[PDB]
Amino acid sequence: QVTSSIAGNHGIIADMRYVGPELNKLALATNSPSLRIIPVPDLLPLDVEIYEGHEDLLNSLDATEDGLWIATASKDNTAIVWRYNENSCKFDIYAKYIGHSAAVTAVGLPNIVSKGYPEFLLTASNDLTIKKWIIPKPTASMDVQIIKVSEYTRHAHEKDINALSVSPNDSIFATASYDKTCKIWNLENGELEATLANHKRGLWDVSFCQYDKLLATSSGDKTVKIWSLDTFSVMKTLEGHTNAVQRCSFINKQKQLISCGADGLIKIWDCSSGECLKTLDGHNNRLWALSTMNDGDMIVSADADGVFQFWKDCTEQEIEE
Amino acid sequence: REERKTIIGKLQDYKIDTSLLTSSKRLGEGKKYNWRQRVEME
Amino acid sequence: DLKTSYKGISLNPIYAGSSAVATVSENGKILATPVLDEINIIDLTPGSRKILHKISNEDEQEITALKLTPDGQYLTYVSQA
Amino acid sequence: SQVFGVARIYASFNDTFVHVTDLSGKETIARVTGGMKVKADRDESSPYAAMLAAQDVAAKCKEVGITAVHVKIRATGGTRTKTPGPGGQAALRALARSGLRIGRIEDVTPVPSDSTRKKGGRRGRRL
Amino acid sequence: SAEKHLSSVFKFNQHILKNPLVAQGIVDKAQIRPSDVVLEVGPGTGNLTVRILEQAKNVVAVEMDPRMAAELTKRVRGTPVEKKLEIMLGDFMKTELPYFDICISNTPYQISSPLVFKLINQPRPPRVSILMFQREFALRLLARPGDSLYCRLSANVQMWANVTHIMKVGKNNFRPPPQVESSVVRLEIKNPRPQVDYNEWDGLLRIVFVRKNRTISAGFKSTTVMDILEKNYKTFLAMMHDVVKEKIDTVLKETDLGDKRAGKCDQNDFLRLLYAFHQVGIHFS
Amino acid sequence: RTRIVLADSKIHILGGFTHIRMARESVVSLILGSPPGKVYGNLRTVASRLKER
Amino acid sequence: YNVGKAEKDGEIRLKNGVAMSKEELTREDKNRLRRALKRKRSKAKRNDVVDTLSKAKNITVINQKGEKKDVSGKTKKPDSTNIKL
Amino acid sequence: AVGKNKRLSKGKKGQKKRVVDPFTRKEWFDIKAPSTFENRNVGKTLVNKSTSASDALKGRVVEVCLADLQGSEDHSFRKIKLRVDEVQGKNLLTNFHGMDFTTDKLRSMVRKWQTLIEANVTVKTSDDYVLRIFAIAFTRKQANQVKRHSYAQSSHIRAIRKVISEILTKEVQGSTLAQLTSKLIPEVINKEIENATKDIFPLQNIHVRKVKLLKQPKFDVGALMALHGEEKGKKVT
RNA sequence: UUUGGACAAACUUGGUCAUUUAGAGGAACUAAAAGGUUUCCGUAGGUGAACCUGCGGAAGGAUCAUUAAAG
Repeated sequence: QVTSSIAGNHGIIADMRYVGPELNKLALATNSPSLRIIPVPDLLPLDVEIYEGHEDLLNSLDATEDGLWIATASKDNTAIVWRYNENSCKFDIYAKYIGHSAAVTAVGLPNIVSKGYPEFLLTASNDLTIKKWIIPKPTASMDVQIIKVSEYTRHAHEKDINALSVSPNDSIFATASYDKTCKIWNLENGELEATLANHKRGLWDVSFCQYDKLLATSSGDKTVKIWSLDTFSVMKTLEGHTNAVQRCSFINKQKQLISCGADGLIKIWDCSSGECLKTLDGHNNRLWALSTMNDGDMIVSADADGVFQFWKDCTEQEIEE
Repeated sequence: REERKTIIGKLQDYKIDTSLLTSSKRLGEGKKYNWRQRVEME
Repeated sequence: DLKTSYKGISLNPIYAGSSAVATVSENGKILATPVLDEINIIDLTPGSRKILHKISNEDEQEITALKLTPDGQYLTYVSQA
Repeated sequence: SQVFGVARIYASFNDTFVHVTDLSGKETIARVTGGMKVKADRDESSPYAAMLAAQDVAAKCKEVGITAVHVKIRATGGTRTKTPGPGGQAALRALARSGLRIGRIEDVTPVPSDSTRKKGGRRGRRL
Repeated sequence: SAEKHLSSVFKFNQHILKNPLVAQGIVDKAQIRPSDVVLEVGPGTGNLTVRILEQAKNVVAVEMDPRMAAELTKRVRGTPVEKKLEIMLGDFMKTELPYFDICISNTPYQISSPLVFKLINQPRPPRVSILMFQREFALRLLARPGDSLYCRLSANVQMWANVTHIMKVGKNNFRPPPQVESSVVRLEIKNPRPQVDYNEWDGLLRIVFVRKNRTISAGFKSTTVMDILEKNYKTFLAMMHDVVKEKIDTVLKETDLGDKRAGKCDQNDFLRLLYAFHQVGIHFS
Repeated sequence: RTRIVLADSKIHILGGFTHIRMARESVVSLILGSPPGKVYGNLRTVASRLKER
Repeated sequence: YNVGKAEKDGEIRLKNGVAMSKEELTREDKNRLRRALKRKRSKAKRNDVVDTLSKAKNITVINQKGEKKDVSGKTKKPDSTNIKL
Repeated sequence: AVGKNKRLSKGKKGQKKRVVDPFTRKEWFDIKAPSTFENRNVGKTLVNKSTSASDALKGRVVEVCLADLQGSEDHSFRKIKLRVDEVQGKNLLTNFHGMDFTTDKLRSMVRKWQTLIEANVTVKTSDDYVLRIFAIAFTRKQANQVKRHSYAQSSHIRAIRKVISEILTKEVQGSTLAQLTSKLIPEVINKEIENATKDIFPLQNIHVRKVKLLKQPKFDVGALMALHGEEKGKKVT
């Protein structure tokens, strides 16, 4: 058995999530079946926690806000839910979901946990279907529970589904596909609430606004557009990226949005006025992962070469100076 | 013309939407929502 | 209030883009990893891991092989040149 | 003491491929193109892209153990031009400079005894 | 700055006719009332936009080259017609047009044929429009059924509206004189417009006039069009491809127009054919 | 700023990569049927650009 | 050597050889110095088009999205309550 | 184009990580040539190591120059393809398949002001090797000729073609494939064509342009050990 | 599946507190050191046609260099 592991590199990371009871770990969805998790550096973090449960590369990743539950989407057509084991201080495989014809592209976990565990698992795959998988209640046997039946299965898009986002109240979820359209489905039933089709290229990412009824969608047309759920129309169209925008996330509640693109430039944008407040340039390759903490007070972006940039909001500090 | 009007009149009996119809162009081809804002308050 | 100012802290990969095997001192304290045409000499002291030296040839020629002496005082490497 | 390879170069109008394989050709040793080595599409067919690609292949060729290669240059052929362009010539130069011994050089362009109609049409093409 | 923004949207990088008599005839054909309002396009020097300012309540002009528009402004600045005149930047196709009672404009020949169908499509279209077109394309538009110049485009416009040609404009009047021959035409949108679906008619229009001369029946037996009709029939059923072809054969036989050449038959012969495809359940679009 | 050997229907152009390319379009334009005089005018334009740069 | 303009932006260096730093200047002194320049300045083809588009009010530009905006780059635009209230 | 300004493509989304060098698992395999050829060493090749290795080896065609195999520049323009068929301890073995020439030579042979005669025959060897031969010849001018061209009558072309065809079938039928190669190397067959057609018309540049093997015994194991001129293992301890 | 008792999500509604926030006004302060295109014939088409396109034919369209190498 191995005392400790040192990771020279982490390849290309599709998505990243803050994990752990203290949210001091960083789970990585690299181009490898193993689930790599690293502690947040002090602000060199060579140590990495490698969990091997999948047979193929991890397409996407989702985690609960509490950080004790992780859902991994893989290219082997299966999704795995991992639970944190406080006794061993490591995550263990909780359940496996196999009923997918093709690779699972995106995975969604509840934004709210009331029973102490996530109760459903939203998944999207290249088979062009969305499946809501119920999660078992905790069992002391600690043997992995394999589920092959989903609550509902709905055909979603004609092209590959790129991203999946869950609303704060877990009432609706939005799926981003390369088909130039985003569709919002009722979480309880999977019924199509509305279809958002204004971008000219495939939508790489879709993000629910965590506080009020807004959506941010990123396309290959170098644009981001803010949508209002109540009207299901575009409030603001965001322009200025030289290359395709791959990630889009809200920070500072409603006030601002952050976007990462294939141009490697992270741009801080103003939702209300649509004027670019700041540009952060710390990478030399495309950015596939962008995670935020504390309403964007902490931002981490992973480069395709394997470089992480750990950004910290300090407007108050600069103002103090 | 009166023949034209009658034929047009009969068409509306068989009238449908065109969203699902394949275009002839292809012939050439062959808690509350704001609950988190409340966790902030409390 | 608006969140605009930010400072990025970089986490580059120590060991990548090379077929050369990483070399370590006999005591296990000094670890030299060849990355592309650059070498990252990193100490393995628990609680104080740091990059002791960084060597960049700038010739754009990749390190064919790398070797660190068991005592760790000298580091020797060969490039494609 | 001299292991031979086959450096197959395909010099197209818009790109150059440098492919080195065994004598048989079933197994590839290293394949590098202009698109590997340039930032702009317009320069994929540039000689500069070709020399960079050849150097990368020559380095990889050495790593395997092959020290000499047989050059089989070719163009797109078919209903199009039959002579390799400057990109293929530049790649051949780089291989010689790389130090890999060149065994034999042959042009293997696909030359049709008879061919179908070309893309241009009656009035011509390549304005 | 405002100047930098204007440069980005347009870089600021067309030959016009000089004979006034044709322009006077163009104005006469429109017969614009003072109550009536007109939309202007590609006004150019503004020798034409001032004429419409003379005879119309209000004028809004859209120009392709921003510089050419700006000098038009300078011409009208400090004039009684200054208030009435308005200018626009960017092509008319691209943005919603203000409602206008007549279309008078120097339509570019590239967008002239596209221009007309936008007028036909646009609700509350002008009762009369006077435009200058290339002679050949103008002859297509007025081409009668079965004409050598007749075309599927000419069929659509003729059904939707009746169009008559005013006069043929010589090249020498144009400066510089172009090799092409120009002409002037008047089109009035039929009121009330026939309430036939646009897509359905265009569907029949496209299938039967792939070849204007080839028989009406021969158009449908084409493998691809039969295939397109097949999917649409499946969708109609939702609301066996040899069978639809057999069904297509029956409607062609009943119409008795299948053997005849498509150009020879008139518009209503196609309309009867259209209904037969609705009776059988095969819907085009 | 190149050389051209016109061996029957066989054309060879010698020079730098950009220079040999520039010659090809002028030769090809002649093949497609452009009159020599009009072609000669374009040669003067590019030649001035060559001297400027 | 000859005295020229101020190297630092918030400073005024006259040809007299006197350097005037804006922060220490009093407001009354700042006013007259501003007026002093104004007398100095007063006595002392695409762009001309572009300014012409700026001057006239009845001008509007279309972007690539189809939106209707003024020359300056801002989107160009009664309420029964507001007029009576 | 790897530049940043390049627009993104769909395939860049999901890409496997490089974690195995293929050449770690490859195993080199040495190739040998028949005893008909002086230089039996004709290089070396590689395959993935057996999980077998042999199946990929069998049928693997490689082409090498005669000058390399015979150590003489006189044969610089001739090609012979090697499909491996029997394997022993990293060694690959063959007994004849086929032949061809270089493009530059063939273009060097075609010239203006002369007639070209190309004859093709489908014929089997005594060992049941069904093969197709292509022979090419060119008319030449006599020493004292004053005419520019040496064009021959169509009757001469047909007559010469008949003579070439008769000889090609005669040599192939009355010989083994291994013997047939022993004829190809010295070009004795080409000299035979000159003299049979000497009476009909003076010719130059007679060659067998190409040889194809249509239906097959193989480039094969059966006669291989005899043509190429078993081994106990070693105790593991 | 039924009765009653508490827990209690979520929904509608009039109020009450805190937060931003859209036009029109009124009234203060501060800052503002620049100078592209050959000419046609026959046939067939055209919906980003100031013209284009498919097939076959013509010159009534500007020939440099090398050239016996079975020498």
